[PDB]
Amino acid sequence: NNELSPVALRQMSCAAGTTQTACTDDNALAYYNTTKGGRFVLALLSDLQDLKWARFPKSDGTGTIYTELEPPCRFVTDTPKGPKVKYLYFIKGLNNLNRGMVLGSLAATVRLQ
Amino acid sequence: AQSFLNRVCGVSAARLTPCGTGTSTDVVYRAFDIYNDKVAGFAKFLKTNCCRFQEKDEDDNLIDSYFVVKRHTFSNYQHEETIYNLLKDCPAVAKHDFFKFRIDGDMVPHISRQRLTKYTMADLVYALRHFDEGNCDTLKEILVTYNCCDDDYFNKKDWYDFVENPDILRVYANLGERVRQALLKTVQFCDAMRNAGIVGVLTLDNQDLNGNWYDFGDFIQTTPGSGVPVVDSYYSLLMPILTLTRALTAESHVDTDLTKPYIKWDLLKYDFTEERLKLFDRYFKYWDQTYHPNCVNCLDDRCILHCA
Amino acid sequence: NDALNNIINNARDGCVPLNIIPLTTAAKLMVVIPDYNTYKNTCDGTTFTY
Ligand SMILES: Nc1nc2c(ncn2[C@@H]2O[C@H](COP(=O)(O)OP(=O)(O)NP(=O)(O)O)[C@@H](O)[C@H]2O)c(=O)[nH]1
Ligand SMILES: [Zn+2]
Repeated sequence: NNELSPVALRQMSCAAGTTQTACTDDNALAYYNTTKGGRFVLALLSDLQDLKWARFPKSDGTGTIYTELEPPCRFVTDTPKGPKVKYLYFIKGLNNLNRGMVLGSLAATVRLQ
Repeated sequence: AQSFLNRVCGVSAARLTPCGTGTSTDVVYRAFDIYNDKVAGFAKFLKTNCCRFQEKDEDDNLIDSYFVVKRHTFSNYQHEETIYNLLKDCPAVAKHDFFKFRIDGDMVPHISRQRLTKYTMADLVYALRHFDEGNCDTLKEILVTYNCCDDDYFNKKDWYDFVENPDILRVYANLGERVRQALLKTVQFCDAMRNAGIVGVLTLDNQDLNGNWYDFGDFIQTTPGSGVPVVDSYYSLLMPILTLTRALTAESHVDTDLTKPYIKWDLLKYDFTEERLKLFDRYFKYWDQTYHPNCVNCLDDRCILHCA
Repeated sequence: NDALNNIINNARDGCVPLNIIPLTTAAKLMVVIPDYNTYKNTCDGTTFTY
């Protein structure tokens, strides 16, 4: 028995955009896990087609962490929204285990087709 | 009873003979790579829930081919059936058979895996990484089953020593082609998993010594073309065995064929960078860390170790 | 010599491995033989190939 993710993870929102200063506000679904030394955000998700630069305020309030994305993958899900068409976005450089955990929790709890 | 054996044999017509008493299981001590919410490690546990039947060749001789049929609840049955139906066209996947039988006033589902090997890759890795000359029966049996040596070779005691009797390296290097074929089949399986949309972790105890894969019990589904195989502990635990057995020897022959002459290189050639990238692409396609053939381009000393 | 110039002008940058310089340009060879069977397998007769 070797499993993908016993004990799941959490998520709250963040901002995103197309280019460097295109960030307006909440446009994403950015998954994360809380490391003691700052929480690492894992997986973004978009109703928009082509985003390439998201941004997160610092734990100190001085700087801001930028996150540029790789090309998306499309999928549609079901919920009282009916057809729920989106594009998953993994922060570029995310390795295979992190994508595995994200997809695991997502497809396990969130409806998919 | 005996209708059980006839149902297990199926359309294969294989002349099976029991390895246990009746329709009861068979307990063995085997090596597993385990990680869940309670325990973790690479250790020898007690495998219980399986009935095994050994296939008989003609002339009534027993061959190294087994039918392993185990017993399931009604949910894992459907889960494995769905995943297998998605993955049944790969040549690196073992043959499965799902049915229902009557043991008592009950109908119980069974899953049969056809034509497996007595040992797995985890058994070989554990045997060679936890060597103890006071008890090494698994290693002896693996060595004599695949024609690396004969049974009396173990009478020239000090036979395991590397300094005394340096001839054991020639005996160990007879497993290299088996290991190389296993690597190729793993790459094939990963490609199929990605194209079908399956996400799972690959362990050494779900591959036999022929190279075939089974046990799709912890796998999940996504959209096709977006699957993810996780292969971080497989390759890493298997790494020390690739140089002991000299698995890549066939790469020095004309068309990767051991029955052909050696490649004759130009003497004035020293670079060999594209060859290194081709080898990495052929055997380690889904290892997802950057590889630098020249360590002038590495980022720190951890990367230097990784690439060297 | 003229062989060294040849094998250096056959390189694509002027760099060659050092271990091949004696192998292709040296004019004299020395062989050290431990016993008779090795002599019979390597330096037999008046001329040999290597
Ligand atoms: N290859 C092989 N394995 C056997 C045989 N008999 C017992 N086994 C054991 O059965 C294991 C595979 O059974 P299975 O339970 O389906 O896989 P698993 O690795 O235990 N994972 P899980 O417990 O989640 O199903 C092998 O790893 C090995 O330890 C046999 O004849 N051949
Ligand atoms: Zn490097």
